[PDB]
Amino acid sequence: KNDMDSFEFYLHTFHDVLIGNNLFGRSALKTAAELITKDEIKTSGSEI
Amino acid sequence: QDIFNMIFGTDTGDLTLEEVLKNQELLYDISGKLEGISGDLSEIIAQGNLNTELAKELLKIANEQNNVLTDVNNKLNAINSMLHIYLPKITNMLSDVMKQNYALSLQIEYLSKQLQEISDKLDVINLNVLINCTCTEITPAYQR
Amino acid sequence: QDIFNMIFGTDTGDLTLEEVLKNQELLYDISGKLEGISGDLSEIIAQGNLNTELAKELLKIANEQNNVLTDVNNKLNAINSMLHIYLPKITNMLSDVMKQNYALSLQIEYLSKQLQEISDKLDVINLNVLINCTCTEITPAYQR
Amino acid sequence: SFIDVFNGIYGFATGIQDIFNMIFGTDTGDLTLEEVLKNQELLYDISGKLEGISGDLSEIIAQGNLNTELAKELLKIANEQNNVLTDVNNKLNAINSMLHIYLPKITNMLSDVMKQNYALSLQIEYLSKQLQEISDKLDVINLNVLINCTCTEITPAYQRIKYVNEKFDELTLATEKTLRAIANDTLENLTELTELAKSVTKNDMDSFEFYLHTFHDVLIGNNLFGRSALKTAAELITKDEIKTSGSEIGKVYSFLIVLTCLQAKAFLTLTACRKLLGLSDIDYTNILNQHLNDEKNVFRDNILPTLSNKFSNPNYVKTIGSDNYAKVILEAEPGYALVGFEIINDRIPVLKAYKAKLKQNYQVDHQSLSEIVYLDIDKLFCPKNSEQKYYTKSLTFPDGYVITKITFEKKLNNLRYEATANFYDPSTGDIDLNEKQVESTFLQADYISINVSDDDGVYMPLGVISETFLSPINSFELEVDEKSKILTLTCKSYLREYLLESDLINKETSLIAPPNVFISNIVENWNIEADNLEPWVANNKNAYVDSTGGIEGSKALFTQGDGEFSQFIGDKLKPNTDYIIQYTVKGKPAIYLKNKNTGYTMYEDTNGSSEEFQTIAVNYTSETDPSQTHLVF
Amino acid sequence: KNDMDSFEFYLHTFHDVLIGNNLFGRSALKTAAELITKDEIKTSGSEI
Amino acid sequence: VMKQNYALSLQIEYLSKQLQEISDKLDVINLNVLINCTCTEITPAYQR
Repeated sequence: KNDMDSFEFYLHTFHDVLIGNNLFGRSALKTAAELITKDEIKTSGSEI
Repeated sequence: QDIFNMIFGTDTGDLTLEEVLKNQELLYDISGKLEGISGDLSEIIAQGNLNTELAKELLKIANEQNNVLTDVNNKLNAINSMLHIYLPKITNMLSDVMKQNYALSLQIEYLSKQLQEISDKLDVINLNVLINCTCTEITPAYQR
Repeated sequence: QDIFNMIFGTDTGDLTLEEVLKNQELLYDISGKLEGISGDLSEIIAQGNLNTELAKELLKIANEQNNVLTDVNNKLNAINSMLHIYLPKITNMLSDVMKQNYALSLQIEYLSKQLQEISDKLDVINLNVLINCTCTEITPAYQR
Repeated sequence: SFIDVFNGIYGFATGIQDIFNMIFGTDTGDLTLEEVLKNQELLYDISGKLEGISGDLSEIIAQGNLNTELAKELLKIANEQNNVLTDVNNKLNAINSMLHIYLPKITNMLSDVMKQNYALSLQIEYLSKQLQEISDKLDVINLNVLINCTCTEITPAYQRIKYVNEKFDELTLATEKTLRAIANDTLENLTELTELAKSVTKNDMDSFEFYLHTFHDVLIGNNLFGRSALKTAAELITKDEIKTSGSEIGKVYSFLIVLTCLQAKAFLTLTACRKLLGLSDIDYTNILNQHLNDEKNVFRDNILPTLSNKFSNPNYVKTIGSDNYAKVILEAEPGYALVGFEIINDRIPVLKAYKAKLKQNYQVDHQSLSEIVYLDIDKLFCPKNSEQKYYTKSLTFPDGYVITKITFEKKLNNLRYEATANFYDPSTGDIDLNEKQVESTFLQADYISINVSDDDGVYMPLGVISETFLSPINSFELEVDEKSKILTLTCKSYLREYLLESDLINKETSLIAPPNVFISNIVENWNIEADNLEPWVANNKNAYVDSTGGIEGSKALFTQGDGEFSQFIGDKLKPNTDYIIQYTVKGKPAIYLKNKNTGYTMYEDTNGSSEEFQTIAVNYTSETDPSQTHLVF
Repeated sequence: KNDMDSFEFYLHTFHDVLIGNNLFGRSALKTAAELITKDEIKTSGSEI
Repeated sequence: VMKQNYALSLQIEYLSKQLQEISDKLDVINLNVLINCTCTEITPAYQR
């Protein structure tokens, strides 16, 4: 269904928030990366 | 992309999914009986040797009965088209789509476990600082 | 409550608002011509003195033409019901509803001005303290 | 033209109104496209059924004997039925012709709308870049309280509007490409665009118009429960320190422009989608103007007077300067004023000072915009192996004075600077030359001493020391901390007055973004992006223009063998004048300055190897009045 | 239309937020009343 | 279903009263930072 709450709209919003196309560019990818890279997490694998 | 091409391979030529009324069992016998009665009435009218007004009113009631039979036959034909030439194709497409989707998701199974482990490590040892490293604008879209 | 009673006073007996196809002008003449042709064919069939197979095939084509005419007449009847016995009643109800709504809203006109003045006074002289005196949970519902 | 003049919110609204008038000029008829399609399908079904019946009647009337009277009656009935069928087919063909003439007009209107929307959106690219820089430099780790107060109510409407605008642009571009690369295929191409138009023009709850109205409501703060998004966003931007180009006024104005142009593009998309479906034409000019005027009034009356017109340098670079005499004079000609500065440190530090005439109410004239380039600016602000004493003072002038000349003098590591400001008389925009004031530090006794301490170089200011748009300055100063060895160029702009008199009262606006390109360079087509290059000429096909073998996507000149690129620049080469030759190269190039007759290499590289692109900047002098000298690469 | 975003749902949500049927009883009426009753507002009529 | 649901909900009346008392006694004037972190994602689902 095509409307202001369509599934494709949510896909595009998810992509925009991930890449940082917000009002103040708060990219979700960078925030999640800086959350993961905390030294308190002790799991296998590097930060990359 | 390959699954997209497979999906586009399904014909579905000029057909749109509809609601199966699940009334085929009664509609079939109703259509058969109405067809028999309409045929008998048509033969009676076509035999001739009838009064003009009587023949005209018989023709009118035959037309109305044919309207009823045509509506029943149209409903039955829609049901048959849904259940015979549309649903099997859609079910085969869904089977192939889910098989290929499962095959692709088998690749992302170790990484899902790694993300789950990272999440289990985060919530055990954290504080309000984690609040500064959280995004709320993406939660509705992600959940959806 | 009085406006609710007035709204409930409208009959709308077993009628649901539909889409006016705006095709009455062509459908009327199409229905008239098809009715004339169907009547002539019915008279020809009812006159008798015809071959049995010829009479039967004429009856079949007359039934199909009557199906077409019946579909056209049903569409025209739906259009006429919308434009003659449903739309005028709904428009009268809407006129009465908006008149009484305007009469009631005339009462809340000084208070709206007072609220507007309060809002104009708030935004001119305020600071981040106003942030502590704002509600966000109600904004979507209020705006809607 | 190297100048990105911004026409203001009023200019953007006027452009949107022009596009609205262009849209309303296309007459689609009196029937909605959906109604046309419904009529077409109804007539098609009726025509098919009648064709079947007529075929059956014809095949049963031409087979039997049918007697004489019966044959005549059947022939008459068939004639009547065929007349009805021909009437239905004529109506269907009329519908098809109407559709076949309606679709090309719609496609042309969509193409024109896309072209004009792109032309209008080209203006706000600089403002989007500025907002992105502000967001990147924003200290969000401790400002999450405010950033979750502004983008908590505007976020849904903003997301909906951005999604609708981007999808409309993408679909229009796709349709244009398909048309460049009949009615049924056009409908099959435009089905997605028509679905988008139905979604955005659906007069229902939580529609596109609903979010468009709630965007303005949240920006203004009509409801008593919520807070104005503009005011809290301005508080977020202005508080703390955001070390970016422009002052608080410029940053908040850029944010307001971004939001306003987003709203204008949303209204344009709504109007275009309404016209695409063939719906009734309702002019959104009044409501769009009301929203923009309300937002500008809120910014003008509740935000702008509390903002500061003070702008500093964007960032700093740790460099070791030099010693001995170093004098720079940012003098402007009579009738001119300084509007901004730029310090660039890529190969050799340079100082670009922009000077221009004024056109009433502190308006910078783009016609007379010029720049002065000073080389080796690092040797003026920093020492090499001694201690430098700075005699700093806030050279603030009374309101109504515009700074014309700024002079820096470093003598025996004593950096003393003075400024001169002439009277402006904003009512007429005439910089009076007789009435002037001088604020000087040449006679100061107190100073601030900084020791270089070899590797501990001083942080020279770097970036664009200018307002978000070029504007005259009435206060200029250099700030020295003496703790971290940081020098800051701090100025005060006149943007507030020009905004109050030009854009915030709905008048003509002409704002000039600080150029990122040297506007005084004499090399026509300095970066090869313009097609059909007249100055650049190739001696043969050996050397060509690579569309992707340059900086980012620049069409760099690629030379392979004996081929070379020549450009005659002897007309603009002044005799006995110093010049800076700068170029980004890759591989092993060679740059010469030939003199046509009696070919001699005034300047020559003849070496330099690099597998990647690097920037080379050198000094050059032309002495014996060349009047004929072409660059050869 | 009856769904999770129906108009009647928004009416009920508006009423609940007004009377304070939230997770932590943040009544919108009381918040708006304490916002209006600030002495900085100089308009005709009492706080009542 | 209504009878048994009422019987079950009779148990949580005391807990609802306790939560209401906590909300009333909550110092929300300076705790708006946290109260806008918990009831910002759970609010739509809770309302529905």
